[PDB]
Amino acid sequence: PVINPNSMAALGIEVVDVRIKQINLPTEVS
Amino acid sequence: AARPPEEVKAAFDDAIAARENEQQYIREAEAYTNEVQPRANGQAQRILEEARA
Repeated sequence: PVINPNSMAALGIEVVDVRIKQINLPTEVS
Repeated sequence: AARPPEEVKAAFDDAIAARENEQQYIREAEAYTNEVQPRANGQAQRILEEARA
């Protein structure tokens, strides 16, 4: 049941979902 | 973040644009081929008909 110090579990935070909204290019490449 | 300086960032963007332009040149070459060949076919038919006449 060890909790790594660099984990968010070491803090009181739990991440439930991570999503990417949009992926764009620099104006020159576009 | 380990981004390079802005001055060389311009060159990086130019390199990517160069890749895209490299693709575009070949696309335009194929366009030229597909345009030119039918005109040759038409001229061939025209001269054949002129010979018949």
